[PDB]
Amino acid sequence: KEIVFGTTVGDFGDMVKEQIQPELEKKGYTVKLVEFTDYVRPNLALAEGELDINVFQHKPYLDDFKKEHNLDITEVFQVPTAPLGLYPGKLKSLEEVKDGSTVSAPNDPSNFARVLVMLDELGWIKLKDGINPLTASKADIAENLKNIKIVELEAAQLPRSRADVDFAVVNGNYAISSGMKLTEALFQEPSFAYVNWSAVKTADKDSQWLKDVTEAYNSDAFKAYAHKRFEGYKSPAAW
Ligand code: MET
Repeated sequence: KEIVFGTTVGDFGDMVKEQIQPELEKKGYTVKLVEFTDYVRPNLALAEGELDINVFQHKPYLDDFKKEHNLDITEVFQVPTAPLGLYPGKLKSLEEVKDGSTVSAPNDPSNFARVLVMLDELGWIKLKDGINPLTASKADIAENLKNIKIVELEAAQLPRSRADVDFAVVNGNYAISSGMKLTEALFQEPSFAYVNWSAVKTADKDSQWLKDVTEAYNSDAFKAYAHKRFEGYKSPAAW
């Protein structure tokens, strides 16, 4: 049986090629990997049938996308994830913020919400009490304490937005594939609500191949591999 994986390019793809694929092949499976540079296509390819499983998103994004596009897909298990971080842009230290400082952020809703929550924790802005952090939007800002100019861009353009803004909040997969290091972040999201999940069409939730893939991502072997290959990543809660 052939298992077709869809992942964003870089780390999640490497997990498959370097570790998961060889493990599944020892069980007779032929594995195919399709890598994407964007966040939009994977879930569509999954629902269409082109992919049997994808690994590139967190639950809030999945939930948002599924609803918006009415797709019968669901999460299965979590994977080691590169954490979200606020990195040095033109300014190199949090201490250097000032009135009007610019901060770049991804512009899709589920990820943008994360930037606002991070700015609230830094005390740069103040979010209204009782709002859903998962859906925080500009309308949820009670006071822009430091008059921060939040610059929004397509998620993939964040690493290089650093040349044009004081600070840049970059998604981990893009930070890593752009030559950035997690240790370079000035502040990292403390939350664990965004550790990424693999997704599949609901129809395959109980399949045998998915059971094999699932244990391949949770064996001691994988855990050892992950510990040395992806230092600094947030681990699946189940671990
Ligand atoms: C498509 S949702 C964003 C996924 C990305 N790997 C992150 O954890 O920030």
